[PDB]
Amino acid sequence: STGSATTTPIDSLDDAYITPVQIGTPAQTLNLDFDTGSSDLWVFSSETTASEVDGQTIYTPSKSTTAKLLSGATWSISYGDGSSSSGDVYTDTVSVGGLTVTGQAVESAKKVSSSFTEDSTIDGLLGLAFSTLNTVSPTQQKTFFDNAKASLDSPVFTADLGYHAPGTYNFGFIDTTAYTGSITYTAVSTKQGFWEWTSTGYAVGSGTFKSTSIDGIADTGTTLLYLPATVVSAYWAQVSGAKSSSSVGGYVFPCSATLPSFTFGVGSARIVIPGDYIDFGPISTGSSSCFGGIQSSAGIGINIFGDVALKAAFVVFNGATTPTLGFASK
Repeated sequence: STGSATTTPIDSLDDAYITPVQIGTPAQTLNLDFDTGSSDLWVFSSETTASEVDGQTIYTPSKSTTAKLLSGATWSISYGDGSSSSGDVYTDTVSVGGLTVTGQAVESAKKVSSSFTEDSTIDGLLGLAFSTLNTVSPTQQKTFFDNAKASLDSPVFTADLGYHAPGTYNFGFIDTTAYTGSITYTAVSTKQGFWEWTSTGYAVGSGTFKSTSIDGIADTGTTLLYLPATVVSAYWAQVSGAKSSSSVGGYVFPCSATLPSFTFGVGSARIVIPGDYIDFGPISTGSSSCFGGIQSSAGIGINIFGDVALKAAFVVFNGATTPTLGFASK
């Protein structure tokens, strides 16, 4: 089997991407944030604290003839940005882009933090990291990909995020029309539960390539590119007036600037992030100070190849017995 779904930015900055997902019978369609940096599929629901729902579409298990309470199971998660959610668990039928999993753990939110409530466009998350990170207790549950893997034509999914535009998540096949040149594959460590790999280095604009190992995760659920402070300093030094602001919470730059591109290495291959991708606009409405899309990972504990990086490429998440990652230009 295969599946193919379109993923759409939630706003003009590509702050996140939502993908429609069919849950239950009859289908309830929710727009979920496909997150290769976590491993829970959780949704706003009929069980969510009423004061914590503000415009999201909710999953109502009682209206699904295929929903079954997973007795005794609970979940609770906190993300790197400080947001959180928790609740109980059902199993139900979940389809993505024509690909169907029966008995998928659907985690129903009883509580969500303000950042989720405040984002009306995201109805939940669909985790695509390794199932070892799934928070369901006392019986850990598998991701959608993990459940579908054996039935897929090929045990892979791919991420093709758009810049200021829709893109695609495919399951079970590699669309050879969706990228240019060849896909370069690189090793993955699953030891932290992430799609963790090592970039071979970087360049700033038309500058020379610096060969250096940068360990990080391919994370569709993070907006920006988080890299070591040395790398990030070298980038923003090429932007007149750019500075790191503790009050804002990272590098800002004059909105009048033209940003240089940023290249990262995948083995011997190179992915170029155009400068435009690194502009996340005024820090506040009407400001001439703009927020940078490349930020320091110091204090995060890990480097994150977030959407800023990933949207510049066609990315293969290969879930073979020995997982790997593939990157192509597009």
